[PDB]
This record gives sequence, C-alpha cells and structure tokens, in this order.
Amino acid sequence: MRLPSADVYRFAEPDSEENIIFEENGIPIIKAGTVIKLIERLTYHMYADPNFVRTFLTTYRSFCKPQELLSLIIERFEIPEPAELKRFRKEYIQPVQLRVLNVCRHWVEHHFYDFERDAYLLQRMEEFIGTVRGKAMKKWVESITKIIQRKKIFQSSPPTVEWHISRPGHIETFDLLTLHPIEIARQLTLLESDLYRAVQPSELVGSVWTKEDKEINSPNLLKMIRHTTNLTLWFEKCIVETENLEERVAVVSRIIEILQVFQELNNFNGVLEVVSAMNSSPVYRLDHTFEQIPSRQKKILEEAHELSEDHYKKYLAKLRSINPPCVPFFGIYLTNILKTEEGNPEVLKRHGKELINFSKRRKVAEITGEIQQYQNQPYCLRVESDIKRFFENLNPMGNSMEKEFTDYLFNKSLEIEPRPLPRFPKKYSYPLKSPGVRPSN
Amino acid sequence: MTEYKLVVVGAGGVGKSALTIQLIQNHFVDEYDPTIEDSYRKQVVIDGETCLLDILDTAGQEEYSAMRDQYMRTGEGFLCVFAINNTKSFEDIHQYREQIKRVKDSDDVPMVLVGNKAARTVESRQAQDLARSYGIPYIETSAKTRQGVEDAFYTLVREIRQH
Amino acid sequence: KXHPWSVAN
Repeated sequence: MRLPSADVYRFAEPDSEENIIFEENGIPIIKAGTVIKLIERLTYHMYADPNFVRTFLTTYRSFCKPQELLSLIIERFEIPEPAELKRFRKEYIQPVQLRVLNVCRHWVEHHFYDFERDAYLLQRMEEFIGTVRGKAMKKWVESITKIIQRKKIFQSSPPTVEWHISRPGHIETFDLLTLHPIEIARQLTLLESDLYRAVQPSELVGSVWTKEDKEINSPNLLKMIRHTTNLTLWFEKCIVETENLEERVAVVSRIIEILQVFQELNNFNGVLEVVSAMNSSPVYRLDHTFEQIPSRQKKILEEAHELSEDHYKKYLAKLRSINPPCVPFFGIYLTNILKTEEGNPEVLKRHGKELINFSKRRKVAEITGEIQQYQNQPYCLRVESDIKRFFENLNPMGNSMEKEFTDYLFNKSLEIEPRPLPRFPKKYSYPLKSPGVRPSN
Repeated sequence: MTEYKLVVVGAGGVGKSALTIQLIQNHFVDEYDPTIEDSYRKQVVIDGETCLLDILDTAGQEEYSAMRDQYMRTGEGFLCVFAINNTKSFEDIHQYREQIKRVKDSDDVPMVLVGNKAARTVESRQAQDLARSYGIPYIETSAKTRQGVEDAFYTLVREIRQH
Repeated sequence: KXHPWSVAN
C-alpha cells in the first residue's frame, strides 16, 4: 500500500532492526521493540491480536505510564491522509481504528483500576470516546460507554458439616481439639481458597509487593500470606504450649490429621502451613513427641514434607497432576515473578537504539495467568460461619513482636523437652481421642 | 561427586536476587528463566576440586516469615546478604544469623557475610568489624559488574570445606 | 537420623 510521511504520523515509519524483533516457529511473536512500534502491532491493520492485547495491557506500566498509553493510542487513531484513496480508508484507516477502539474496550473492561486511581485519565478516555465520528462508529462505541458507566459503581449437595466435642453454637468451646478435624481442614480450606482467589494481577505485576508501597498495592496478597503465617504460628503455639507429653502427642497427631484432609482437598497452602509448622525450630526438636506418633501418620507427614524438597519438584508435579479446585502455595509464583523481572533486562539495545524487552513481560503474564486459572473453580463445601470466624480472629502472637514471640516459642520447647525430661500436668479436661478423618456417612 | 546445598538469607526489597542470578547468568547472557534446573544449580571448579552448587534464594517470599526455619533447615552453608546502601538490611543480619544458628543447632555454621552494591550508607569498615565479631568472612559484590560474585560463593564453599 | 517423622531408620 502507501502510508503518510512519518512527519504528521509517527507510526507510519516502517519496521527495521532498530524497531522490532521477533522469535521463531501463525501470528508472529514480538521479542522486543520501541513503544511506538508496540502500539503499532497492538493495533495492526493486517490482523487482530487479542492475546498480545491482553498481555500488553496486563504488563505495560513497567515501561509506559497509563497517561502516555492513552496519548499514544489517540495519536495512533488520528491518521493523516496521503480518488483512489478507497484502499486506505478500507485497508488502514478503518481496521486500525477498530483495533484502537477495541483496545479501549479491553483496558476499560478488565483493567478498570487504572481509571479509579486517576480520575482525569478516565476523563481523557471519555473525551476521546466522545470525539469518535461516523454513524457506524457511534453505534460500535456506544457499548464501550456502557462498560464505563457499569464499572463506575453443583453436582450433589456439599457434605455435612462435622462436629466433635464442641456443639454448634458453643463458640466459647472452640479449639483445635474440640472441633472436628475434618471440618477444621474444610473451613480453613474455604478461608484460604477465598484469600487466594482474591489476589489480583495488579498486585503481582512489577514485583510491586516487595517495595515500599507494598501495603498499598498488594493488600489482598499480604492478607493471604499473613493468614498462612498466622496459621503456622498457631499450630506451633498449640504444640509447644501443651506441656503434657500425652496431651501434646494428641495435639501433633490431630494436626497431622488436619494435614491429611488438606491433602485430600488439594489445599496445598494448607499442606505447607502444617509442613512449615513441623519444620520450625520449636517443634522440630521434640523427639519425645514424635516418638509416640504412629507410623501411619509419620508417613503422611513425611510424604507431605517430601513435596517441598528439591525446590518443590514434587509439589509442582502434584499440582500439575491433579484437577481443580485447589489452593496452590503462592510463594513459588512470587519468586518466579520477582526473578523474571529483576533477572532480565528492562531494555535491549540494537544499533545504539533502546527497545523495550517485551518477552520478559510476556513471561510474567504467563505466570499471572496460571495463577488465575486455579482461581476459577470453587469448593463444594458448606460454610460454617462460626468455625470460620474463629479462624479469622486467631491471633497467636498477641501484642508481641516477631522475635519476642519466636523466642517465647523456642523457650517453651526447651521448658517442655530439655536438652532429664520433666513431667507436666494435664490441661484439657475433655477426652483426647480423634474421631478420625474418614467422614460420617 | 560433591554437591553443596547453599541458602541465601537477606531482607527483601533491595534486590538480593541479583546475587545468585549473576552467579549463574553464564555471563554475556541474560535470558534467565527461573523455572528450570540450570537456573539454580551451576557446577564449578574451586581450588582444583570440582563440585555442584545448589543455591536456594526465596527472594519474594519474605512475608512468609514462619517459613524461614523450614527453608534454612535445607542448607549446609549460608550467604547473609544486605544492601550496602540500605542500613536496615544490615541491622537485619544479626537476627538472621541467630535464626540460622538456632535452626542448624550449631554455634559455627559455615556462612559468609555479603554486602551488595545509589549512594552507600554502610561503610566497609562497619561490615568488616561485624564479620570479624562472628568469625565469618566478608565479601563485597557489585550488582552490575559481577565483581565479587564468584568470590563470595567460592568463599562459602571453602568455609564448608574447612569445617 | 533423617527427620523425627522419616521412615523408622
């Protein structure tokens, strides 16, 4: 064809080695390229590219500010002309404008948080929408405006809740041994799956949960990790604060049973809560407690701990092998995102020109996507609001700081099993026999 | 042959991941894919003897604090990393070492103190003194020129070998 | 020997 002069239209300028680079192997994959040439292929006239659009929109603020993005796509939209110009308005002016509008579609639809944060950004968007013309254009863009006005505001019945020493309603009696182990693992899996689902890629992209404004940008992620940390700490605290060896063997056993049910529900965050508790300094050393622990449950806990070993080779294998719903362990995702960003260049230099490294951003987007796949399917399980609120309001650390508390735990480990073994009196008046992890009927 | 299981401990948000990455980034290459095996298991010659380094860097999981023990339990040698232009990442070092010692149940675990290089706020003599108080070595590394990276890791290997 | 929960010895 034939395009404007690259002096009233920056995108008109053509591909070159100083402009775009691709991969190997359909529609060709961008290795890297100037931001101009990225907005170009993002609204290319020869083909639509919904995949590249989703990916670009997920991962762009690490090289383009949202305001710059709007300015660039508007500059792309307003095209100069070079009567045989029918080919142009037919094979350029019209599909290019399609793609530009259809990128505003996606940006406004899935990524509306850019406009809630910057109000004048939304104002520029609404202006640009309201300057589109052509009787067909108006009817197409009408729906794009609908979206903006919108955002500006089973098989069988799930199994019966299980009860133990504590009866429904008696919240005062709730505790690790008086609730039913199955229902404990159930309701914790409900909390942990919700906490998981709620994590939004805007919090993971940019390694943004590791930086000084992490409390602002990644509140869902931090709330989930603090749940997991809290649960491991409550487990440790239940163990070492049970000074009687008989009662403490009951406690460690019930916790391994909870671990089994976590394994069944494919709640891997839940599995690693208990695994990390068992690995902690205060608990690891209680040889007298693990002595009286039956070998069935020792193989349970061994198989669970196996998963973490060799950089989780086995957890990754099992997470592959099984079928949703599940709760993955999030820290591996966090490390892979961080190391992909910090471990690959922001830019590639060709011919003394700087080219945004895009396949790094694509590698990020793949991991966020793999996260969001496990967020779709939910759990066939009845919510028990009271057990749930019990585990929400757990605070094993009290008013103590981290070190003060981990020290208290270790010092209790030495109190209860020194480096003779003393004898401590019983603390639980109710019986200590697990009803087991096989359900009722 | 022989393979050493090393662990990296340090405060987040000051790019401690740059340490292991630079060691393994086979130099003049950048295409780092953290998901595969070569990304964290180099093999090296050290004082004539050949071995394989297995380097655990949980960068990004700092808020999973009750997971530190477990992680640390897996290592026979530790790099305690701080950022030489971030003083708090340096004061974190003492508690980190306390945790390592408690976990491994010894008072001298093979470990080295590495400070990673914005404007410096931890003078070299400070961290030199701090390393001497522990009986462990000190290595400064550049996060942009690979200087000291190999030095740091080989030093920890030698610490394990003279234990 | 191994972990407090590893296979017997």
